[PDB]
Amino acid sequence: RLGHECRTNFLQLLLQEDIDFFSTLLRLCNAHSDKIVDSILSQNLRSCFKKLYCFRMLNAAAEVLYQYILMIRKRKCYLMVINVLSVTLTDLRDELRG
Amino acid sequence: CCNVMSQEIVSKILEKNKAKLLELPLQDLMKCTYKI
Amino acid sequence: LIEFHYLVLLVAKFLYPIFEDSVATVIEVIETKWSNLYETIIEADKSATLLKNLRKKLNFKLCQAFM
Repeated sequence: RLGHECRTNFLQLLLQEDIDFFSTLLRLCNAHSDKIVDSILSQNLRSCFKKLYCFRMLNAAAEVLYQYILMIRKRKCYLMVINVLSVTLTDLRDELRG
Repeated sequence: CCNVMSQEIVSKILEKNKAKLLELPLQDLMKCTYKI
Repeated sequence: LIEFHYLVLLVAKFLYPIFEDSVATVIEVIETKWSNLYETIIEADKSATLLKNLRKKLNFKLCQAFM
């Protein structure tokens, strides 16, 4: 990946084949890090499990995806959102209380 | 204001696609980190 | 901790030292729940707190995402 980055649809198909081992590798790459590649990845992920992968990769996209899916589960989502953010928090709290 | 800032950042990124560029540069935080 | 400030701080300290879905839920509830004696206890443990707690929570979330 890093090699070719430094034929985009080809890579899209390769990653298509990749999609558990692939996810682990991605997690590893993100940990190591801590454009085109990023966008392609985001698109493939957008194509529970989904939300998690999206969040992990983006580490705003996470929050947006979670909110969309929400639009036990509710509590978990609101909670995850609040922790990530730490207006939005107040709204989430009010919703959970309502 | 934050939205406008993000838009400006996106526009700058589009324009880029050395010293002057560095001068111009000087979730949003995550993006900045990825850029660096 | 849920049933019960100092206790919460001790718990956070223990979590930091240790550093799945149920665990995340718990961490979240704790964050939602989150004086001088507490600060003193925190200082003794270190030998700012809220920030360290938030950092730990973020780390836990990252770990859950990787899993």
